[PDB]
Amino acid sequence: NLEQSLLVAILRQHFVAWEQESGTGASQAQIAIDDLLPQLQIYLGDPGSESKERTRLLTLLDQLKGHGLVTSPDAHERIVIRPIIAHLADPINLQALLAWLREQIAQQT
Amino acid sequence: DGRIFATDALEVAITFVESLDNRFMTSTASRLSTVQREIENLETRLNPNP
Amino acid sequence: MEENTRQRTENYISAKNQHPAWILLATRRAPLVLSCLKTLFEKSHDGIPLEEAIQSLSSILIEHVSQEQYDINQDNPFLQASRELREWIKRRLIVERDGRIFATDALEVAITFVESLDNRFMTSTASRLSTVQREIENLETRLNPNPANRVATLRRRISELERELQEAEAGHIEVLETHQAVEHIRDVYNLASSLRADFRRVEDSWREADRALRQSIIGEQYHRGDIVERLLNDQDALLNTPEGRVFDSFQQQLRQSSELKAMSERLRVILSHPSASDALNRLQRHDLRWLVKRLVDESQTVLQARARSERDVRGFMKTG
Amino acid sequence: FRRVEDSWREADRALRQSIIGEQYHRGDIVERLLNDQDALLNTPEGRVFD
Repeated sequence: NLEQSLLVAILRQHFVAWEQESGTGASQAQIAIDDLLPQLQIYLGDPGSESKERTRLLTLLDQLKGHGLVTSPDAHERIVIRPIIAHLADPINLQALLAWLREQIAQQT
Repeated sequence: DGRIFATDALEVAITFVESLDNRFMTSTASRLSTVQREIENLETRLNPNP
Repeated sequence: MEENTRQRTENYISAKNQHPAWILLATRRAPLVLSCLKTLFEKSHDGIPLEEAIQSLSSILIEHVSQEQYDINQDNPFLQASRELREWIKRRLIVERDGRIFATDALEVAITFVESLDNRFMTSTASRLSTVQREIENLETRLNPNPANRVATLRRRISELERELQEAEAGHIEVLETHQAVEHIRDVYNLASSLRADFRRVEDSWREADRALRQSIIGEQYHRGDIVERLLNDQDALLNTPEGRVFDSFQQQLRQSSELKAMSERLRVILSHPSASDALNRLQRHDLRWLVKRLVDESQTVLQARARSERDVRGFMKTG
Repeated sequence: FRRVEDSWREADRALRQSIIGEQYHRGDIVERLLNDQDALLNTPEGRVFD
């Protein structure tokens, strides 16, 4: 789902950063929950209630766990981005997604 | 953080209704004296002449 | 009493249904009305001659020709202004007296709200935290009558001021940096401009007292029984405690013409500093420059109004 | 107090939108990071509050 794909893109960006800084061997491609809420605030809007946006973010992360791209939050409100993401969003698929999205925008015009 | 707050939009709105009828008078002797002291303090601080 | 909160809810309902300020802000045309009224009353010093008001309002309506969505007609702005002034006088947010129009308390409150919506001057500032510090320091010295405390406060403040003088003699003086000067000028303008706020309300209070007195006189089938209590004293019959006495005390300070003489020079000296170019826009500079004269003129008008009402009610307890 | 927060949050959103928009510029971000000052320099409110 599109809104899930947005979060997938954000997670993939963090994944490439972490992988390029650590090397591919390390297994802890982690991110803190609080770091994603500002990211989503730009796109999905601000509901003025930390609880509502946290619930939204956790629902999205759960729906992605259903796909296997992320684990559930641990005790420190941190998630591990499963490496499968690198294969889900790779250049061959990102190019197709961009092509689809540009057509959607053109239709919106 | 689990606690509600009143945004500025609500603060202004409340300040409006509460200023309709029974607001404290500002056109008072005390305020007119206060402006004297404040003007004097500002004057003593703006000019550089020792 | 906790039922005072429910009574307050009732008060809010009554204000919503009866107060001109809240009535105006709820209408669909409120933005246009408020903009026009502010543009009309912004430059003025004391009221507006009615004919002068019509021309300015017509010119403003012409400025709003492109705003045809509010029925701003091009055929005759003079007639439109004449209609609008009576429309607003009927809403008793502007009043007609002595051949000039004024802004009543409701319009003042509405404009203060609208222009405090977004770009209001900051009140949470270091300058005001120094101002309240000074004022609260001063009040205590006058609230307690103990002589030892008073002499101790005076003889410690003397030492503080003496040390500061000794430091200034050595040349350690320092002036405000640009941003502090800007902030202080803004705070002082915010303070000074608030003196003019309540003139339009003292008159309403005095008129209310006059109407109450006349209602009490007429409501007793035998006036002589109560007229004795009123005419036994030569002092003003408009004994309005809530606001009249506060305004009288404020006058008791205004008439000290020496302070006004000093202020007239000090304000223009302050406005001469280069930083005043940025802290206050042109309109605010104008208002702060003439504030000293404006307060005195407004006070004279208000005093004349009280004199008229008192004289014409004294001409009524008699012959009754 | 309730308006300084809104101003800072608005500055934050503007900064993030600018970062996203500049798809091909690293100079601005490296300039921001090397600076010792806080990234959210909302002059009209932040400095007065400080």
